[PDB]
Amino acid sequence: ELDIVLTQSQKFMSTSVGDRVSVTCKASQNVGTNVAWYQQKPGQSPKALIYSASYRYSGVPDRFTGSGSGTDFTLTISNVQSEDLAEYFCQQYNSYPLTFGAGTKLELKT
Amino acid sequence: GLLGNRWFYLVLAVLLMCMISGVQYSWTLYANPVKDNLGVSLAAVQTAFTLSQVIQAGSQPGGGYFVDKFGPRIPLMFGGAMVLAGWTFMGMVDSVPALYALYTLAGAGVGIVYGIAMNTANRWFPDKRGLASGFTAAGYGLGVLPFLPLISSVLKVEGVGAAFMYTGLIMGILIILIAFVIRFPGIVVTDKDFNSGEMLRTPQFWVLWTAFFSVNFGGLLLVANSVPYGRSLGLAAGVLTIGVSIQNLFNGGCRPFWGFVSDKIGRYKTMSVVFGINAVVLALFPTIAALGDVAFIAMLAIAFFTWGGSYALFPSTNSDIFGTAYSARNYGFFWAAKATASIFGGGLGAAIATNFGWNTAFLITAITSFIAFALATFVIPRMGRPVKKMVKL
Amino acid sequence: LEVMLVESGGGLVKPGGSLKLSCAASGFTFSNYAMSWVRQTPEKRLEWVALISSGGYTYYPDSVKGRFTISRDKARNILHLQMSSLRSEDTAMYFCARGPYDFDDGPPFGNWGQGTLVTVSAA
Repeated sequence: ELDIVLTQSQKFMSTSVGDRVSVTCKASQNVGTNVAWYQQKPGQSPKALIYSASYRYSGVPDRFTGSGSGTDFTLTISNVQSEDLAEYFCQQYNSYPLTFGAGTKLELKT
Repeated sequence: GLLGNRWFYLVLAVLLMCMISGVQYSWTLYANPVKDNLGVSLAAVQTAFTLSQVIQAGSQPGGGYFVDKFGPRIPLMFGGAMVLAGWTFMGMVDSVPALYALYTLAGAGVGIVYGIAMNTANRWFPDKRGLASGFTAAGYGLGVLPFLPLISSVLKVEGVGAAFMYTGLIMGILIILIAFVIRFPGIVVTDKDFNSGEMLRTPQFWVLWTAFFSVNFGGLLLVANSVPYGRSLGLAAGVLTIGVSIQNLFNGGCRPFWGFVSDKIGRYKTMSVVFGINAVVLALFPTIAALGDVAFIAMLAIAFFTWGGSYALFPSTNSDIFGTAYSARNYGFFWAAKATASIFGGGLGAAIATNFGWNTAFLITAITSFIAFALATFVIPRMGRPVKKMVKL
Repeated sequence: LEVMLVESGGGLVKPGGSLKLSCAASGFTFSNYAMSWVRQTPEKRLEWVALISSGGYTYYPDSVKGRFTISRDKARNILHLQMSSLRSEDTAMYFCARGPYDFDDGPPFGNWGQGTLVTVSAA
């Protein structure tokens, strides 16, 4: 199809405080390095985490990092904290239409 | 690959250009990390870059003097050592004035090596001066493009000091190793061979100087405003990356083409045609680029193709007009125009755009290109040959 | 200094009708920045709805193109989203976000507002 589709394999991911987690984003088409990562806390609108698939903003903690290119992207949360648990989406802005990921919710293991 | 073949020395000059291109075209990557250790972004790192660009106006003339007198070997060694000692430690300095001093040292070395490569190309190809100058200028334009992602990775992982150190060492060592090899075909002053001071008396020099300065001035704002205008239109990010790559590739590749074109027809006619097309394209750029991604990329390609050719048209013109023997000093005096243009180009493009509109900004760039076109078409051809006044023993 | 985005105009409206969402902006001019409307499905799925650029050029995805119209008021710094021919799929919460700076590289949605809810169903 003409529209690009970003698929996050993990609909649900369970982790513990202090560990390392990685949310993966697989694109149907090559989007280079024009990919962003957003974090949506349950009661608030999404907050921008990663732009250009490798760069975080000022005020974004050093725990979150981004890597990848082409069709494979990864958002790595090292030393996960309690507040880190929220929903993470990947968005490509390489070409129109702009598309979003399915969404990965991070919760503690039951 | 023997010594004495002209193309071997042309390849060596292109290699020197590719080795010194890192100082100018890698600066965007180092600007933010170097700033992070220091104070204000716009002040510290950008003034360091501006000083490194301005110092070339005095660096290249003296290096050209020493090249015309004592050959290119020792001056190229000195320029390579200067690039080494300046660019290597820019990541290990803790004070802003030290950064200024080291960046000026590196920029002066780069200016010297650029002048040396251009003079070697012009001397070894007197019949194809335009083509050799274009190849060397393209090598200076396209030098760092292959290794830009690699140096970005080095900056991301191993740090700023390590990246500066690696790049400075590689550049200095390679330039110095090339310095051992290059040589000139053979001083004999002739009637048409002008001294730098004697050149500074002719009106033709100043007409060409104003044309080159206007071209560089308009080009600074053209590069500064082209891609951000595409972002202001709302084009996709991939389209903007393609546009950046097209800008770089065409600004590089147009130089040997325009050099050959000037060889086939002439310096002044080629300058007039190229600058007129560039002025028209820059005047029509805001309107035509709105038509979409394809129009934006086509306008970028055509505009940069018509803008980049000056760096090949002017060296061959200088060698043809003001003599080959003293040509190295004279082309440094011509390089002073590009050095001077960098004084204002810091935030001038963005200022003009955000203040008076994108259309008026590109109209000003087109007016600069049209000044160059008018000088090339109506002013300079009517003067004829330089007169060589006030000669001294 | 701080960037503020206030969404308003959300409601409970019958399908096939009109609505107008307003986004009050503060701290930046609409000229040198781009603005976008993005809605989130009640199943927490995000769909980019509209994006108006620095110059005023508008982009819509084919799913919601033609029905919706994104515009702006530079004099009062308000981003307007006119909605018409409302469908059952249009039930979502809309947010207005500012895009990249004209001379800067960034994502199309740098800062987000609170968000306003638009529901078009049998209720």
